[PDB]
Amino acid sequence: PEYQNIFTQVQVQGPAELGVDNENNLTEERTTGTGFSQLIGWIGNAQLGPIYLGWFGIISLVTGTLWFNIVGFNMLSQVGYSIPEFIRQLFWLALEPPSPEYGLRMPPLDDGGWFIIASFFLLVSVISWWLRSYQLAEMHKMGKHVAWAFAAAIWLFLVLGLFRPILMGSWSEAVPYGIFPHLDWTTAFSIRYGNLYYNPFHALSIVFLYGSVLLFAMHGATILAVTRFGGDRELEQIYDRGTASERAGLFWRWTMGFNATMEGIHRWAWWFAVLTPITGGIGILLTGTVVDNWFLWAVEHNFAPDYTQDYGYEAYTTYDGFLGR
Amino acid sequence: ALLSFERKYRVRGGTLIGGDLFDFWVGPFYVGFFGVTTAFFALLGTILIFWGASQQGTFNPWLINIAPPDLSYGLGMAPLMEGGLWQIITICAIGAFVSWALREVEICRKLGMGYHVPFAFSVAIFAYVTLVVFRPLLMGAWGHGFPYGIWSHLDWVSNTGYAYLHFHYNPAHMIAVTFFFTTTLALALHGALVLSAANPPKGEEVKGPDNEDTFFRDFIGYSIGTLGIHRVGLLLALNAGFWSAVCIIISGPVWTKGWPEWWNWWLEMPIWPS
Amino acid sequence: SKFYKIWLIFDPRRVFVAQGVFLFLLAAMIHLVLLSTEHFNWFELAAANA
Amino acid sequence: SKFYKIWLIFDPRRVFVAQGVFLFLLAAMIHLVLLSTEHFNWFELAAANAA
Amino acid sequence: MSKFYKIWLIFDPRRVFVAQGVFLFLLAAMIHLVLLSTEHFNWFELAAANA
Amino acid sequence: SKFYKIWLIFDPRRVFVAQGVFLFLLAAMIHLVLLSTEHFNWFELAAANAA
Amino acid sequence: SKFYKIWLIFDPRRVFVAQGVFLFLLAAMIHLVLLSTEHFNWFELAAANAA
Amino acid sequence: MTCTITCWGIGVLLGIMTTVGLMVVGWSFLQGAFMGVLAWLIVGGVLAVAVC
Amino acid sequence: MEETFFGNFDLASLSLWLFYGFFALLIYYLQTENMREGYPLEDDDGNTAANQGPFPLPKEKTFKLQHGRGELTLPGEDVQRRDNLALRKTAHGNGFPMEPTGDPMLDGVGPASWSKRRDVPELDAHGHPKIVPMSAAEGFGVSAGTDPRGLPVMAGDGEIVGLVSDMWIDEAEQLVRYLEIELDPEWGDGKRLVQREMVRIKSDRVKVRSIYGKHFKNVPKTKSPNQVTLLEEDKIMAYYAGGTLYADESRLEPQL
Amino acid sequence: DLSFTGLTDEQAQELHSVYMSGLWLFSAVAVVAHLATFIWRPWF
Amino acid sequence: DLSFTGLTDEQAQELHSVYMSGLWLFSAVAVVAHLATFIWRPWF
Amino acid sequence: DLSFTGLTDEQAQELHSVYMSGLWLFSAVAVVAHLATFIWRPWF
Amino acid sequence: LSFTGLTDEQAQELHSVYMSGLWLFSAVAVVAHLATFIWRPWF
Amino acid sequence: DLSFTGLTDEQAQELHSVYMSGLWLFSAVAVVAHLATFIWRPWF
Ligand code: BCL
Ligand code: BCL
Ligand SMILES: CC[C@H]1c2cc3[nH]c4c(c3C)C(=O)[C@H](C(=O)OC)c4c3nc(cc4[nH]c(cc(n2)[C@@H]1C)c(C(C)=O)c4C)[C@@H](C)[C@@H]3CCC(=O)OC/C=C(\C)CCC[C@H](C)CCC[C@H](C)CCCC(C)C
Ligand SMILES: CC[C@H]1c2cc3[nH]c4c(c3C)C(=O)[C@H](C(=O)OC)c4c3nc(cc4[nH]c(cc(n2)[C@@H]1C)c(C(C)=O)c4C)[C@@H](C)[C@@H]3CCC(=O)OC/C=C(\C)CCC[C@H](C)CCC[C@H](C)CCCC(C)C
Ligand SMILES: COC1=C(OC)C(=O)C(C/C=C(/C)CC/C=C(\C)CC/C=C(/C)CC/C=C(\C)CC/C=C(/C)CC/C=C(\C)CC/C=C(\C)CC/C=C(\C)CC/C=C(\C)CCC=C(C)C)=C(C)C1=O
Ligand SMILES: COC(C)(C)C(=O)/C=C/C(C)=C/C=C/C(C)=C/C=C/C(C)=C/C=C/C=C(C)/C=C/C=C(\C)CC/C=C(\C)CCC=C(C)C
Ligand SMILES: COC(C)(C)C(=O)/C=C/C(C)=C/C=C/C(C)=C/C=C/C(C)=C/C=C/C=C(C)/C=C/C=C(\C)CC/C=C(\C)CCC=C(C)C
Ligand SMILES: COC(C)(C)C(=O)/C=C/C(C)=C/C=C/C(C)=C/C=C/C(C)=C/C=C/C=C(C)/C=C/C=C(\C)CC/C=C(\C)CCC=C(C)C
Ligand SMILES: COC(C)(C)C(=O)/C=C/C(C)=C/C=C/C(C)=C/C=C/C(C)=C/C=C/C=C(C)/C=C/C=C(\C)CC/C=C(\C)CCC=C(C)C
Ligand SMILES: COC(C)(C)C(=O)/C=C/C(C)=C/C=C/C(C)=C/C=C/C(C)=C/C=C\C=C(C)\C=C\C=C(/C)CC/C=C(\C)CCC=C(C)C
Ligand SMILES: [Fe+3]
Repeated sequence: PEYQNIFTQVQVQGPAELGVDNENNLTEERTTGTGFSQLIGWIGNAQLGPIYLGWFGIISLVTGTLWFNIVGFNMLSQVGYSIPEFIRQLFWLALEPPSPEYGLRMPPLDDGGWFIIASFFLLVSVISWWLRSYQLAEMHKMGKHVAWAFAAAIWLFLVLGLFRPILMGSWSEAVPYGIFPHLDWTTAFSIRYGNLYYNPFHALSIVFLYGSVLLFAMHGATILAVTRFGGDRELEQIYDRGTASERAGLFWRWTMGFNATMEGIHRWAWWFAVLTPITGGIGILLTGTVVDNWFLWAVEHNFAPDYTQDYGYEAYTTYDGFLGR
Repeated sequence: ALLSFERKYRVRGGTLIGGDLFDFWVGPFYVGFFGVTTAFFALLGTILIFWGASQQGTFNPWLINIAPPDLSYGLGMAPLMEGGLWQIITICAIGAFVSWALREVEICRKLGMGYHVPFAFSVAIFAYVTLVVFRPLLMGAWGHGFPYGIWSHLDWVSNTGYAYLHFHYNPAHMIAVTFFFTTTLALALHGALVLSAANPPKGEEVKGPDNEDTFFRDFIGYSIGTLGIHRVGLLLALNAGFWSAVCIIISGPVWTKGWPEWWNWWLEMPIWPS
Repeated sequence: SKFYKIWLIFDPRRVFVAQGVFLFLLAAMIHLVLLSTEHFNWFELAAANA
Repeated sequence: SKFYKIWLIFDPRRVFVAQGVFLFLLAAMIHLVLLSTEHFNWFELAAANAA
Repeated sequence: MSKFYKIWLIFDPRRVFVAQGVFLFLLAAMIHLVLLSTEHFNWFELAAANA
Repeated sequence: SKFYKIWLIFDPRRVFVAQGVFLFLLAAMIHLVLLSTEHFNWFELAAANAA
Repeated sequence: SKFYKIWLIFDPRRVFVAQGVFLFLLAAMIHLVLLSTEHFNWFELAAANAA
Repeated sequence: MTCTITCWGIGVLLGIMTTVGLMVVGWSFLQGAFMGVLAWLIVGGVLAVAVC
Repeated sequence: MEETFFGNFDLASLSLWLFYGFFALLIYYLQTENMREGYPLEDDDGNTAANQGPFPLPKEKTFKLQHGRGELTLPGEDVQRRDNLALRKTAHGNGFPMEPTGDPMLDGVGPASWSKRRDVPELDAHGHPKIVPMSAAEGFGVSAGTDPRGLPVMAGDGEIVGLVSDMWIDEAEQLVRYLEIELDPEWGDGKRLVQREMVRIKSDRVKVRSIYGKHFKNVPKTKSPNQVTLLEEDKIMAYYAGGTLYADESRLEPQL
Repeated sequence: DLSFTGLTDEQAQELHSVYMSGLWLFSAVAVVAHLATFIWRPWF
Repeated sequence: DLSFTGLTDEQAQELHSVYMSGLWLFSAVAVVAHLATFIWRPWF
Repeated sequence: DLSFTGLTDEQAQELHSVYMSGLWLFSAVAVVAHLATFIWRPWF
Repeated sequence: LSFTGLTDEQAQELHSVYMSGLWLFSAVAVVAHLATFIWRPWF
Repeated sequence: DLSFTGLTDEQAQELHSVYMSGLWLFSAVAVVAHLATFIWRPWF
């Protein structure tokens, strides 16, 4: 069959590319060591590039490790420093938020006090990383779209653990730091406040989350479909469009009646991705604070479906019939 | 109408089963043999939905609910107002979706471009197919498909999700979700990269691929490249669609018990010193 | 003694930025630890006294 | 006496924006922990004063 | 024995000192947290115990 | 003997960091194992000894 | 008697790294499985002996 | 490739063998599969690095 | 907060409608930003179409092109339009496909159609040409996969036309962009380029299924053997994909 | 002659002198504010 | 003689003296703050 | 002779003397810290 | 003949000290197992 | 002779001589620590 551009059939490696650099002079804080990996080269660039050791990045890395360690040692102290039990219960242990009977006041260390300390360091690391993205775009004389797209993720991140607990009157509304526990919190949050399916902003965020995956399957396949026309070089197609941009546009113009440009595709791509946590952040922020039961909110706003059938298994079958006896 | 460059690409040929009989454009849309069947199936399915809405008693888009038959009906056809209409719309939906994918094959064949998009859509079709015709057959009843309602099919997901006792512990759902979050994460970063390079601060030259390539090298220490991101992104989205198909096809006909109890293999191993 | 040579090894710009952030985070952290305990929570003691 | 040399190695523009943001956040953050404390919550205390 | 000064001929002072500084503080924080966890060595709580 | 020839193969600046992280990780792991056992948990023994 | 020429095909630095990892992993694995059984668990035997 | 693909194929065959090998001596399919998957990652990666 | 104003319209409803207004503005902004290329609309006769859609064209935005390539304003006067297209309509109306007057692949009208890009090579950050033969590359070499250099080239119909002489690499991003084909005297003359995304490399031979043996002699050439301009780059890539529909009638005619 | 930020010695001397005047002004208001609130409701 | 940063020995000597003056001042107020807290509510 | 970091023997001896002086001073504080901590509720 | 760029002159020397290390590693392992066998025999 | 990282034969001999002294010193403290903790709570 025709060669699908999923895996490169041959890859070349030359001298390592350090960077472009300018009078902003990013070289001093840039690492001098790079590596090459052929396994990752079958699908992308094979060069493991050099970190830029900025102060926002270093602070984020140091404080992020502090949050990671604090949660880790509390987890290790959960099972009494038993490593085999710690590994076995790794997906189950967590650093639980403070008990609800403490409010915004600082709770004792064993009852969420270490959660606040870990959360504070996590907040510093996450914000510092965002400042790194903003500074890196500024030093590269590029757009701040990476920083703004990241800031959208910060919005839901801040709402989940900082903004909502502050104006909910208790630190207990924060998300536990656990693999399964934050899944338990995710389910319990929906159950406590009705049903987040019936939260319009949760539904809106789901619309953009499906759309984000939908677009990036559309965009990923369309570019790979026009990669025979140099469609992977999107930036040069923006400045001087070739048959790759035209065919990609006409594929979707002939399919769904309208298309995008090689640059306008990423504006569509950016916004649904950015809108996914923005809408979710709004929905969580006003969940409980404003609406304490989403299904009842749906009932009074007339978008909760009504079912006229019976709700019992005895109305459709019988216990003996189900067992086959 | 036509774009400023569309005239040349509008050439005859590149059809699968149709010929010059259906080889024409209606507005911007391209009609083919499968565009004829898409138009028939989509209109028939859409009209039957509103016909069912009329008999349901409400035309509210939120409250419209066409539901599959009872589980007592098994795999056989049900009365139209008792679930049979849902089966026909499902048949129309499968025909509309398959024809749409086959039409996209005709679009890309005429343009000389690859068949990546119809293949990528087929993965999303497979996710719908496994939800409405594959899972019901493995259970022996058409009543396990989701109802055709804006909010009714949200109740089905909620009920099916809790029908397996905290669906969050489903290992395939765990894999499927992290593909959904990564795809949106990848979409945001990739969309930001191109826009940032193409739209610098005022008075600054536009940035080429080298400037955007080194940004993540200075950001996360590795950049997958202009070509790499599109293929990894397509696989990230296709895996999300594929693993979503897996997480629901293994729910009923594979693991009838609760999903946390699936993790009992990890909790109960000989290596662990109980 | 003669620890002044540390500036021949450490960049004055780098060490002070790290020191400034490190001291504040170690000043906010400890303050929260006393705020955690009921014995050293000066806010609660004022309420208890009054 | 000789602390003025701190500006020879710190950029005044970079420090001041960090100083201004840090000063307000610290001022705000301290104001919230007073509100959380029932003894120092001057808002709910006025209601208590009014009896 | 006394030739330990040659460790600097292999390790540059800048990178080892930065690694040493982070390691010592993390070690100090790790140990302090451990005592804070134990009820016997939690100096904060036993202060409350003494009236 | 003649074990000094290992440095003709191993890079001193890459194996010193290798054992440096290994020795501490080994030391930390064994200390954690001792803390897991109630017999050798010197922190809990101090609490038990005080009674 | 003529096993010296194994290194004619095996790179020393390439096999020494693998051997060092293998020996420690094997030693830890044997120690771990030895701690799994209650007869050879020297930590529990010490606890039982002093009881 | 070639060598790397073959080395991966040896690992998945070994992973399948370990999946059923532990099932014979007890365990369960899911417990055996994890060891089989773990074996495939370890020996498959080691063979793809050392042999090739 | 917990109390409702004018009915059941609470703060959650107010936020929902505020987003609805913002989204409508966003869709207008997003849709307009995609109208910078290919607009205004036209009909099959080339005249301006009576209908331009519900979205007006946006304000002119400017791109400060690098390496001293001037500025660029997208909305208006697309310089990439091709003037003499070898096509004529199969119908007097609109919405019907065009039939090429002459050779579709030579004229480049259908899938073989290219775009009138700049006649200059694409430049990296250094200002050097972006795509260069690996012979001119400083320290580049094959790191993994099958090296196609020296492998015979097999066309779509199975004919052997020549062996690969070199691969045109992208030193800026470190990947292969082309393969140089040294045509045998029977099947043509000189060297021609085939993009890597259209070529399939096997263990012993390298094959392209899009173009038959007789069409390699007509593959567009490059003015210089050391660099390829965007115009030649677009012509070369389009020609191979044009053969997916024009190599023989069987590809153009329906498959069922 | 150790200007890491490209700012000469004389400029730094006046920069700090003005900055301290702002710092003392900020601290003086804070001291009065702290003194006022301690009389209102002491925390010690 | 060795200076990775580049600043001379004399420059290091004066910078350390200023740093120590700041460090002792920071420590001295910390000790007084630590001392005054001990009379308030001792932790030993 | 065997300078992996461009640092001569004389610098190494000078720098190690400072490092050991700092090390012993840091260890001396830790010893007094541990000795006082052992007097007040020992762990043995 | 050779795959790692070594000759018989030094490859023999390399194995000579490797066996010395192997014997020393085994010797301390033999006494370690002998001590464990006396303490907690497993046969 | 063999040199995969440089370090002519003389250089490696002195590197191991001080490495062995460091290893023995580290193990000597470990032996003393192990002897001390065995007297405290023996594990045999
Ligand atoms: C029973 C479970 C409840 C449920 C409860 C919730 C809750 C609770 C929430 C959601 C939210 C979301 N739900 Mg829901 N949801 C349910 C059912 C669903 C279903 C479905 C098919 O059934 C779907 C598709 C969704 C979909 C979604 C997404 C639309 C949305 C989160 C987007 C997101 O990623 O934000 C992106 C942001 C984040 C994930 C955090 C950003 C992380 C930060 C920025 C990164 C820090 C990194 C960290 C430091 C680690 C770094 C380590 C690195 C390795 C170095 N839900 C049911 C109703 N849902 C969210 C929402 O409401 O949005 C409005 C949310 O809070
Ligand atoms: C109580 C509920 C349980 C739960 C139970 C379920 C159940 C039950 C299901 C999922 C499924 C999914 N869950 Mg879950 N899930 C939960 C919590 C979550 C959370 C979260 C943050 O909490 C998230 C992110 C997810 C995420 C997801 C995705 C993995 C997946 C969504 C379907 C999908 O992939 O597309 C798949 C669907 C398609 C691609 C549709 C195909 C569309 C067709 C081809 C085109 C449509 C055309 C149409 C006609 C429109 C045209 C009209 C106009 C002309 C344009 N779940 C909660 C805890 N989850 C669903 C799934 O996997 O489905 C496979 C599933 O059935
Ligand atoms: C637009 C919404 C989407 C989005 C976007 C988004 N996320 C982003 C960005 C953007 C645009 C970034 O630029 C930023 C980034 O850099 O990505 C690569 C990021 C990011 N979002 C991330 C995660 C993430 N995104 C998510 C989702 C989303 N973010 C949405 C789908 C999710 C969810 C909800 O599942 C997660 C979990 C990160 C990959 C990154 C943020 C990381 C960052 O910059 O700071 C965070 C903290 C650290 C880097 C420090 C961590 C600590 C250590 C590195 C870990 C431990 C190391 C080791 C074990 C130490 C051991 C020590 C001991 C031995 C002593
Ligand atoms: C499948 C993998 C991922 C993906 C990919 C993907 N989707 C795609 C494509 C690709 C690559 C296309 O090329 C194709 C397209 O052209 O999009 C614009 C498409 C598409 N996927 C779409 C939607 C969509 N994708 C989704 C998700 C995803 N997209 C996945 C994550 C979702 C989810 C899960 O929310 C939805 C809703 C469409 C925009 C489009 C398919 C267009 C189509 O099929 O047109 C023909 C049909 C009609 C015009 C109407 C048919 C009506 C029926 C006959 C009756 C109703 C049936 C239906 C089941 C009722 C539903 C009732 C309620 C549940 C609402
Ligand atoms: C860089 O590269 C790229 C581009 O840029 C070159 C691109 O752009 C894109 C495309 C992506 C974009 C973001 C561009 C903008 C697009 C979107 C925002 C949409 C994608 C995102 C979503 C979240 C999905 C939203 C879905 C939408 C907008 C709906 C579109 C889909 C539909 C199914 C509806 C349209 C289809 C219709 C109306 C039916 C099709 C018509 C036919 C088959 C014709 C049949 C006719 C007959 C048989 C004859 C009968 C005639 C009749 C009855 C007359 C009636 C006439 C009519 C016209 C109906 C990509 C991926 C890309 O990578
Ligand atoms: C679980 O953990 C719990 C128990 C909670 C816990 O608490 C853990 C606590 C732990 C681990 C304590 C760890 C703390 C340690 C180790 C203390 C480090 C702190 C130190 C060392 C204090 C430095 C102060 C230096 C200053 C502040 C100098 C002032 C500098 C001045 C401003 C001069 C600046 C220079 C100039 C003005 C001119 C120079 C320039 C030219 C000449 C050009
Ligand atoms: C679960 O685990 C539990 C049980 C909890 C646990 O506790 C585990 C604990 C475990 C395993 C202990 C691990 C700790 C170890 C091993 C201790 C290492 C610590 C050491 C060794 C201390 C060095 C201190 C040296 C300094 C700090 C010198 C200061 C140097 C000064 C600042 C001078 C520097 C200046 C110059 C050199 C300038 C000269 C420059 C020129 C001449 C240019
Ligand atoms: C699951 O099952 C249960 C029952 C639980 C189980 O336990 C299964 C157990 C199983 C399967 C046993 C598997 C163990 C095996 C097979 C034992 C391999 C172990 C061996 C063989 C030991 C080598 C030691 C050699 C050294 C360590 C030399 C030291 C070398 C020194 C350091 C010198 C190096 C220096 C040079 C050479 C310099 C030369 C240089 C020049 C000449 C320049
Ligand atoms: C899970 O199982 C359970 C039962 C729980 C378990 O615990 C399993 C335990 C297991 C398996 C034990 C595994 C332990 C092993 C294998 C012990 C390795 C430890 C070793 C080998 C000790 C090296 C010491 C090295 C130093 C410390 C040197 C000091 C060097 C000094 C500082 C000098 C450095 C400087 C120079 C050389 C200068 C030269 C430079 C020039 C000449 C320029
Ligand atoms: C060998 O390893 C050792 C060493 C053992 C080790 O460590 C290993 C570590 C191990 C295993 C830990 C692994 C961690 C795991 C699995 C946790 C996953 C984490 C998850 C799922 C996070 C979900 C919730 C996130 C939110 C949503 C936060 C919200 C944060 C908010 C925004 C912070 C806001 C700030 C505050 C509340 C502070 C306010 C106070 C002041 C401002 C003063
Ligand atoms: Fe793209």
